[PDB]
Amino acid sequence: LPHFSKDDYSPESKGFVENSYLRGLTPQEFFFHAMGGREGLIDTAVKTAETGYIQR
Amino acid sequence: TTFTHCEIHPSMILGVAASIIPFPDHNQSPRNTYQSAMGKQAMGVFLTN
Amino acid sequence: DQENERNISRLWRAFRTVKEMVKDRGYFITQEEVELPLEDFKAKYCDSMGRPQRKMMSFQANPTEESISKFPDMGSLWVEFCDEPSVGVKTMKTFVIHIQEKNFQTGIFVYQNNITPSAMKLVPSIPPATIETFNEAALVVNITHHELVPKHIRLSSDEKRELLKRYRLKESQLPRIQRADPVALYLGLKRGEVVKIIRKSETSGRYASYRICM
Amino acid sequence: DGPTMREITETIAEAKKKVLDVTKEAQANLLTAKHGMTLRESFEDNVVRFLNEARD
Amino acid sequence: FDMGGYFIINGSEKVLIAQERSAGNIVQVFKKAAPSPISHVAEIRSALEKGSRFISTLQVKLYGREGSSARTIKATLPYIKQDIPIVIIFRALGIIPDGEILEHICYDVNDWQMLEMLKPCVEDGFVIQDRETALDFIGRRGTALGIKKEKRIQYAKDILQKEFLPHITQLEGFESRKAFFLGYMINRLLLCALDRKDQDDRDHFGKKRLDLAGPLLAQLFKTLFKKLTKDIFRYMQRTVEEAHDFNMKLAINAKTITSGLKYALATGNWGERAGVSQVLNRYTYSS
Amino acid sequence: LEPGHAADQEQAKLIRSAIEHTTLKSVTIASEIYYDPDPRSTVIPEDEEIIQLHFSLLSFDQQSPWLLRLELDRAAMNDKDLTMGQVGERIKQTFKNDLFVIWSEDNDEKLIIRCRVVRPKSLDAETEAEEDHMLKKIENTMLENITLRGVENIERVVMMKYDRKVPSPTGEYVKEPEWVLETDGVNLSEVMTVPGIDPTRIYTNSFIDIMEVLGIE
Amino acid sequence: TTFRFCRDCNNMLYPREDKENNRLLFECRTCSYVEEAGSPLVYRHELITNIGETAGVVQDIGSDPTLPRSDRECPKCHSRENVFFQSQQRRKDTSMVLFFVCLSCSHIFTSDQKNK
Amino acid sequence: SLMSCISVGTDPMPIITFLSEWGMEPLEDYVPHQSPDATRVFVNGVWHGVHRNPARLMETLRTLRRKGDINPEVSMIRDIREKELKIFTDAGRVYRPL
DNA sequence: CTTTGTCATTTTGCAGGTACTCTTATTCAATAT
RNA sequence: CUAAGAGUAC
DNA sequence: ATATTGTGCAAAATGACAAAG
Ligand SMILES: [Zn+2]
Ligand SMILES: [Zn+2]
Repeated sequence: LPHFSKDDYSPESKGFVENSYLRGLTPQEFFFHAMGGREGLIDTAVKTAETGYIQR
Repeated sequence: TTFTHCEIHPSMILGVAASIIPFPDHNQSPRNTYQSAMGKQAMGVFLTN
Repeated sequence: DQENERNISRLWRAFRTVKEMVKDRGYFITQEEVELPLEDFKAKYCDSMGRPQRKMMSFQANPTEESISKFPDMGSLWVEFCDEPSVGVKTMKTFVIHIQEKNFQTGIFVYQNNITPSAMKLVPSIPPATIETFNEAALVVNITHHELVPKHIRLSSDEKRELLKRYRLKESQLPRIQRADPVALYLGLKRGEVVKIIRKSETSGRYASYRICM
Repeated sequence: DGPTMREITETIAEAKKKVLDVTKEAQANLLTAKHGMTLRESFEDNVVRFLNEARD
Repeated sequence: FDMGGYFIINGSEKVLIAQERSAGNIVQVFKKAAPSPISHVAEIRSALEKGSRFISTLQVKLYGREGSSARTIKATLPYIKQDIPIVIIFRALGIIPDGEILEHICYDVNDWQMLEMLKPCVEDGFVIQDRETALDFIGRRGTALGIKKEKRIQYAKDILQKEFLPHITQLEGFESRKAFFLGYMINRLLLCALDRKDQDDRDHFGKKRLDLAGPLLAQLFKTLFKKLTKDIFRYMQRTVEEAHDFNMKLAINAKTITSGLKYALATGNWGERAGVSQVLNRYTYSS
Repeated sequence: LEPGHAADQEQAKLIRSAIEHTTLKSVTIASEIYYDPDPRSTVIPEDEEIIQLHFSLLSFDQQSPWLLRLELDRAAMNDKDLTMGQVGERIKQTFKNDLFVIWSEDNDEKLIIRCRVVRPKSLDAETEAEEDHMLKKIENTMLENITLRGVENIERVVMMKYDRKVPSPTGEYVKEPEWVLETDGVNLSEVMTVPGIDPTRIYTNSFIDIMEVLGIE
Repeated sequence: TTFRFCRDCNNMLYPREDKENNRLLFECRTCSYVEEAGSPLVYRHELITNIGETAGVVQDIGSDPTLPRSDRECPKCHSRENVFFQSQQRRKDTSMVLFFVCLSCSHIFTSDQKNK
Repeated sequence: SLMSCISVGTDPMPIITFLSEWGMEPLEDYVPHQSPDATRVFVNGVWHGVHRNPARLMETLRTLRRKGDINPEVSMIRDIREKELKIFTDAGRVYRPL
């Protein structure tokens, strides 16, 4: 993200969410979690199509 | 400490539908996506005329 | 000389696998010849200089009593090993005429690297004699000892007829096994012959299948 | 309760310290690559393992 | 509370969805798959806003895998049936000496790796040592196949002036600029092939553009008005050939523009893409 | 591995070296071509010792002045059981007498391989000009076309410690450890015959190879 | 490799064998310009390349606000402040060693240990 | 996003004139050997020339855009490592305020 | 001289299952009877 | 009626 | 005035082509 310096491999830089849902997420953690959820949804769609064809 | 800009507000990264969610940072992201999709199907008053 | 040592070791392993193959085919081979140690093989089939010799390595086998009772139509068998890396047409011709004049119905030719295609065309000789070619590199390891490979037993014509009668099957309704399958080549299967397969099954202890050579 | 939250924070901090130590070793090039993978792959594997066991 | 931003076509509220595309006039270098003989491809989707608005895709390709020895770079010029070697293009534009071409491509004397990777190209084009010769070589490859032997040069010139890198310029006397741009593209490709930079990310949002109502209606109306003016020219030619009188009212068919715009906005299909125009959602204000 | 040598870690290392495919590309740090007018004295000081051994131990009048020099890696020679003698012998075998090859000793600070193309006695008025190109081509193939050790299609081999169930002599089943080899790439026919391994228990993901090697069952 | 160009027609120069003196000689392929070879080396091929890791260093690299800062010792100024970044060679197997530029003297020093 | 906007595009001629006035060396008489450490200036993907003091040029361009002389939609990027300066004024670019 | 295996092209057929709503459009224009 | 397209539910 | 006509796998199949007798 443009909120981090270059070449930052620290856990918070590359998507570690140290806060719980009870505490709430910082904006960077919120975006990274959004990316993870997006990957999940995309995988769901692709998976259902492919598995339907394989099952047939 | 070498900043060149500052975010006006982080909550402005959300869109129109996601800006309705209360405490969106205390939710699992797919739930936010579901609510963003499902609020367009909410029943209200679309126009006063 | 490490190349020579590895070559002679591979040749010994190939010899052991060939003996096992011939014994499994139903011929009379004693278990002692099968388990011949490396030092004995080196003493016997290798010259003083250290180069193994193949001409005296070739041998003959004959059917056992049980095979004769079950298969009263198959006589003696000849196994030959070639010396030169590439087998010429003249050598194959000598082998086939030797097989024909000795009245061997089966002859296994074990070659080093390859066969000239002009020698392949004359491999099918006048029946009932059959010629089978094997590469030494493919015979270094006996595939049938793999735990994935179950037990293959060739059936007699009477057994095949009984099987087809009892299961009401036609020729095409049996599971197939290609006449190039490594186990089929190992057992010398021919088209129309059925092999009974005994398998370790995890639902019932033993399961018997059958495959017809196509 | 408060003591458990404090212990959780301490665990997260210790994991972040271990990640920082591994990062220092990698930056000093003192980290040796696990056989079958590159240096960066081994570093990423170690960091992910540490963070996962920290969350656990 | 109504915010506007939509059209009323036949009493229906129609909204134009912003169409995403890749930006033009940006050099993008991509690694190719192992089976293909080309390892890296540097391409630009050149376009000019104040012109015919036509898309010409130039590609610079590096033949040969990493282990291969004959690594020659070839460019794919428009209206040409073969991938011309880059040095032939450079000599055609007017840069004869090998040193000048290499200077146009590589900007550092110490970067001997790039020079080593670039030697095969000049060895390939060693057989041509003249601008006219290179122009003839390109013209021979010309797919038009309607040019005499002497005018091939001019044909090649035309292709290099009005089809090669249109976004730079359509005029003449800017051969140096186009040669510099080609050297820049080759430099980018070689940087990607020398593992000095990663292949360009196709998903980087700064490399994308959104065509809104403005540009969509712009290109639609450009096509439709070109149709109308072609009709005007055809009518004028017909009436002058037949000696009939000329009338503007019978010349212009306003139904052309009107019906074209109304059809494009009433149904999503944007032409003569789909779903470009959609019925505005009025279930809820946030919707 | 062979049941008697299942736990022998160094035997597993030996097998791993035996089957893993290795090429000069994974060993050579760099390659160069020099102009040495005589194949008796070198214009490079660093490798002078090499020649003043080999030529002293040792024909040379029909050798091209162009020399191909390969600089190898100490770490490459360490993580893989390779030595200068082995690689020199492999190059010599694969290129016959057409290429005179010398190499530095392993204990030397730098690993250097020097090669020269033997000139045929027939005169060549144009091949001399392209000799460099020819050497380049040779160097190219020497980088990838020859194999030092291992069998083809085996990109990388890793060693793992599995724990199987073995019936103990007293009667129970015990958790016996075992050294097992995982391999990227499949060359089942060539791997299965390698001595020291258990030919019976070899297994592969690619059931196509299993079918074409072992049988339909 | 340090290639050189002809000074007559600005074309490439290629190596050539000599018979009278048995020496390497660089020649032009179109105008026949001839000169001596500075070094016997005529071809270099880097399987493992070390250059390009510090590429892009400029006198104003410190003006970049995206680059991270550090207080590590400069072994020419003993100054604290400097900028740092990882290796620029984008090969997937490169090491994670860091490079540092002092904003006062512009000396590039690494965080490696075996090299030191 | 709530504060995201799409540029509508502007004529790049004034910016080209600014660049020419402020020291942008024309591409026609550019010889890389005599100017090795020169920043390449791009406008809408068209390499227009090189500059020898990119820091001052970026400073004055930022000042001009901040006072309204340059249209605010114009985007100006300076890649120090690649020694490049890109300016984009075309339409369709999505931007946000900061 | 003809194989012979071998790569590099060409085809070429496919791409989950139900279900709901709405919107537009059905060849344009010139000629001859 | 037919066709095409768009949006949507699980 | 109106009817009539000017897409990305990935397997299979196929063709071109340096080596072999
Ligand atoms: Zn010259
Ligand atoms: Zn300093």
